[PDB]
Amino acid sequence: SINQKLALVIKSGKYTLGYKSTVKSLRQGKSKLIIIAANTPVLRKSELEYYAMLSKTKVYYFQGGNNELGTAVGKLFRVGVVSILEAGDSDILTTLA
Amino acid sequence: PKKRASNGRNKKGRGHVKPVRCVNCSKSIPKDKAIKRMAIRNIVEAAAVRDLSEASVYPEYALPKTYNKLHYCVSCAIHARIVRVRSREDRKNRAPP
Amino acid sequence: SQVFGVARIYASFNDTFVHVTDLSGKETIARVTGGMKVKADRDESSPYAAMLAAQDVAAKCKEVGITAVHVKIRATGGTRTKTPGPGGQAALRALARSGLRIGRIEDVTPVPSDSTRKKGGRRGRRL
Amino acid sequence: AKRTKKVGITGKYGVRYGSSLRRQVKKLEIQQHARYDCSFCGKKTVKRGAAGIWTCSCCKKTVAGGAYTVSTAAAATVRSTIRRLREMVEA
Amino acid sequence: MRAKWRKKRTRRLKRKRRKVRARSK
Amino acid sequence: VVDPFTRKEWFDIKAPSTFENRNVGKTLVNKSTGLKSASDALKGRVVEVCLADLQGSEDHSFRKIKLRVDEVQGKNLLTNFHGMDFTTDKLRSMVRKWQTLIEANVTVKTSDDYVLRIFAIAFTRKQANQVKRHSYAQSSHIRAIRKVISEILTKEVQGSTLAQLTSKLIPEVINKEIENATKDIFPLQNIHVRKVKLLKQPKFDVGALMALHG
Amino acid sequence: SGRGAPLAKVVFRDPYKYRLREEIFIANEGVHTGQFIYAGKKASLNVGNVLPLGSVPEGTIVSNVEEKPGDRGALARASGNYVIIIGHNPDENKTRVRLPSGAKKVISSDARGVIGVIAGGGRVDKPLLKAGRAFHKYRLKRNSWPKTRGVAMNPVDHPHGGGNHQHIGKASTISRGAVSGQKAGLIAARRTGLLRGSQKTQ
RNA sequence: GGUGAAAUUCUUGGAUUUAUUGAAGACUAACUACUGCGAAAGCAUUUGCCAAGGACGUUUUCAUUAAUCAAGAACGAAAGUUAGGGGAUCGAAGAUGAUCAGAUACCGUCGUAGUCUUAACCAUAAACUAUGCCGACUAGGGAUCGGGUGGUGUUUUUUUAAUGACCCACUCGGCACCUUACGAGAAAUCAAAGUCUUUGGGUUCUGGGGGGAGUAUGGUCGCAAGGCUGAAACUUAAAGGAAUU
Ligand SMILES: [Mg+2]
Ligand SMILES: [Mg+2]
Ligand SMILES: [Mg+2]
Ligand SMILES: [Mg+2]
Ligand SMILES: [Mg+2]
Ligand SMILES: [Mg+2]
Ligand SMILES: [Mg+2]
Ligand SMILES: [Mg+2]
Ligand SMILES: [Mg+2]
Ligand SMILES: [Mg+2]
Ligand SMILES: [Mg+2]
Ligand SMILES: [Mg+2]
Ligand SMILES: [Mg+2]
Ligand SMILES: [Mg+2]
Ligand SMILES: [Mg+2]
Ligand SMILES: [Mg+2]
Ligand SMILES: [Mg+2]
Ligand SMILES: [Mg+2]
Ligand SMILES: [Mg+2]
Ligand SMILES: [Mg+2]
Ligand SMILES: [Mg+2]
Ligand SMILES: [Mg+2]
Ligand SMILES: [Mg+2]
Ligand SMILES: [Mg+2]
Ligand SMILES: [Mg+2]
Ligand SMILES: [Mg+2]
Ligand SMILES: [Zn+2]
Ligand SMILES: [Zn+2]
Repeated sequence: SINQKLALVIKSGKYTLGYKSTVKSLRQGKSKLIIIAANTPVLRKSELEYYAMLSKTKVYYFQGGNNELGTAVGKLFRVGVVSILEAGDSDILTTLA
Repeated sequence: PKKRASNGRNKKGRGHVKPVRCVNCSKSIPKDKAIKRMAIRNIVEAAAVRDLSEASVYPEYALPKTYNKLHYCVSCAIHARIVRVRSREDRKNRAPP
Repeated sequence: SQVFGVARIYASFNDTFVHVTDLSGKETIARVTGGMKVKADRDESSPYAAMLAAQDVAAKCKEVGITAVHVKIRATGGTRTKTPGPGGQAALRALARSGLRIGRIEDVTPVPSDSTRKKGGRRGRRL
Repeated sequence: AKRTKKVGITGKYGVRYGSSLRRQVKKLEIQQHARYDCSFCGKKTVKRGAAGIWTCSCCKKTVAGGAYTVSTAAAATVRSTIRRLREMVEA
Repeated sequence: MRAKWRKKRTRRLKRKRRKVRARSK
Repeated sequence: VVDPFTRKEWFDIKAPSTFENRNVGKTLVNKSTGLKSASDALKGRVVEVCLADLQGSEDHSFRKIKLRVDEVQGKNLLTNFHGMDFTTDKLRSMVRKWQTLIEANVTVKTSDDYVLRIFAIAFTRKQANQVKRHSYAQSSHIRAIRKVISEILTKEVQGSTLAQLTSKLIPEVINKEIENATKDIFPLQNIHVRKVKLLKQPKFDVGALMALHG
Repeated sequence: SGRGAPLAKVVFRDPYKYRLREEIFIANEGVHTGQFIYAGKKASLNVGNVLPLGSVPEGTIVSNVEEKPGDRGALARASGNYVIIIGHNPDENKTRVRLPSGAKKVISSDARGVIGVIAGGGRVDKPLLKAGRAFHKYRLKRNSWPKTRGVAMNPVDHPHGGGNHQHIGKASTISRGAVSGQKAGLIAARRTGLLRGSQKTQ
């Protein structure tokens, strides 16, 4: 699954959670993929999406609220966006995503 | 005392089967216990067959019958239809004829 | 060769219904039924009754123009006996025997994917 | 330390009005004080005040809803019906 | 008398002695 | 002292193109009296004629067809397609005990945007050396056959304007494509489409209706 | 105040002058602050929008519907109510709806409604429990509470007044043709008594 | 129209019928069987999603972790109860038409609750195989469901395979039937109800003549109806089972 690979990336690669840091990660060209929660307000989605393409970073719209994405990254708090800084032995960077 | 190893009809390993409504009196009766007969009989009868292909287009053309099942409610199945009674050891025999 | 029509015999018990309509249905002709040719209220379906009403039936059937007709025999159906009444086998006979023609008849007894609990309670009509 | 065996919030009414009236109230009363999940921001901070009006502690969004609960059953079916008929008029 | 009708019999009979005894609780 | 027989007008029914004969029969309506005349109020009817009478041979004894009547001109009311059924007896005669039944169906459109739902029935068959008396399938056979039947049926429809689907059904093309893909799963004697109903049709388009006429 | 349902303040632009123009809607359950509302013939079919009953498929559920086009909304305004579109007659462009009372009216297809139900539903399920709750209720509507029964008044006061026990004295079903000072009781009552059987008009 | 036969009823309101079409709720017909599955209740239209399971295959793993169980607990047909929805059907109640000496019924008409569903209760059925669970052993037969193994078996042709279904032998584990019976029983019957006066594998539960009576009383659970627990005084020579005539 898409969770299945996120769960790998969590356990073998590098990442960062939250909005301020993915932008620090977008500005430094570090993010290879950002994952946006369904209920994240559009304006933030827009701004991330804009910051994305300026970085030529790909964007996956996680079909799901922030409460769920926090679960998917294996965290007990809610997360609105994620930034894959290095994918581990997972292939999200180079699969149908 | 008991007077049938089947207690009635055809149910071992199940526990409950849906009932059917008798075709004569409409009494409910479990389908496993409900004396059944397929009704196959022509539309035309012993005499109307000759009168049929006489004043008819399409030489004899099909003679198609009507087919339906019947469900009896032992009370009814005994009143008219196929049991009437069997003796003690006549009871056992399940040969149709 | 001839001029077609639909018969659609509904021969339940306690009455029998023979009436011809256009091969399309929306236009009907010549209905008179089995409770119309006797007055006994227990002979309202007997073959001897549906016969006499088959005679009046084919009469207008030719007095209007149908020389041939297909039949669609039918019982009560629905949640009922599903089985043909007695005055159907008389009627089909006494309408082909009236010099009418017969082609490709079938059965149109309504038969459901069982539902709509029958009348008369789980213990049956006990008499 | 379990304080009441069945009255719960409804204990404020003491003995008055009759058990079956207080049961009916207690239900809608529990319905109508409770903290609900914000469909918009995620956190569970939709509270009520003025039946019909439900607003979120932070993100301060206000949703019209049921008199003592956020989504009334009917409204929710009406949603899916409106969904149903809308998609009927895109394809 | 049918066993079950004797069940209903004493069911009522209890509900009446149940009732009558309450005049005095 | 009325006898509307002295009053009603007559009419003769003509079938569409893709059959053998087009001359069907007669009908009674009314005098074309202004303010509810014999045209607009009716003739939007159907007729149930067995296609073995609409084609001629008796390898078509089952398979009733409904002909809806859509346009009228000068004692001549051409008809179009409205549905197809089976004779009650045929079905009643295919369903025998000791064998598995299998039914499937799908709602689907066409280029000529006639939405419809076709059906499909099929019964198991005994291998012609088989000793065990009943020969049932495996309920995963059953689910697969429906998938393939549903695979095969969805392609025929939305294949161009049910008038061609008409030309597709009449020669039983579908029936074998079923059985061909099927033989890898289970024997399955007695495969037919067995039914199709019509539920939504597009705007009249007086032009395209006269495509099957002449 | 004195209303079952919440209102919805919805500002539009004045197409003809540079200014904002605030309208007061009845909040349809599910609408929310910051939402965009779309009002027009060629508008889409979401909860909140306002659309002419002709432009909606049957089965649609609309509130605050006008009885004549443009009267700015008469039917189905109380908390929890709505009307259901149940067919169109495109020529004459009527639309048949079923009001909350069950009665089925047929109004113009240009009559407008707002997609959904009115908010605050189910308010009447909760017992008032006591005089004061009723008091504050009517304190904000009209001086209609509490109600003395005509049967505990003296005859000067009511058709039902007087007698040495409390009793109505004559049939309490009064006729339409009655006159002021006579109509108290069950006016025009065509049946009376406990309603056995199921309600809900065919 | 309905019935043994009738009648209460429906019919200028075009009934009943016919035709085209629409809406509502319920059900899943034929296929359905000495067929499958689940702890039991119970489970039968398609498709997607969600977790679950037995049997089997096994030169995998752990290594006594298990058997059966007072207390306690999960589930628990139908009806019935609370609050919403639903309310097609059939239909306790009630009202009728008949029948009857009577007829509070059987039969016919109407038809309230109900019947379906959501949230909650209720915990009982001839809830039946009237037959506790685990283990061992004791005797023949042919069908069948699932799994597996064996194949110069049949059938599908394409060019032969592979496949799939089919056939034959065997082996696990199912639901059942047949025939015998060493054996068992008061018998009817019974591969367990056998391997008991030649009386002992482990374990749980219940009964001790018939009424009184599942009543009285207390305790407890329940909104209620009622569930569980449950006496006695007194009375009585039978009550009962299976088979024969
Ligand atoms: Mg006996
Ligand atoms: Mg049974
Ligand atoms: Mg049972
Ligand atoms: Mg009735
Ligand atoms: Mg009898
Ligand atoms: Mg007192
Ligand atoms: Mg006042
Ligand atoms: Mg007062
Ligand atoms: Mg008052
Ligand atoms: Mg006074
Ligand atoms: Mg007066
Ligand atoms: Mg006065
Ligand atoms: Mg007075
Ligand atoms: Mg008084
Ligand atoms: Mg089915
Ligand atoms: Mg204790
Ligand atoms: Mg009802
Ligand atoms: Mg009565
Ligand atoms: Mg009487
Ligand atoms: Mg009575
Ligand atoms: Mg018990
Ligand atoms: Mg039993
Ligand atoms: Mg046994
Ligand atoms: Mg093999
Ligand atoms: Mg054996
Ligand atoms: Mg108590
Ligand atoms: Zn019967
Ligand atoms: Zn919020």
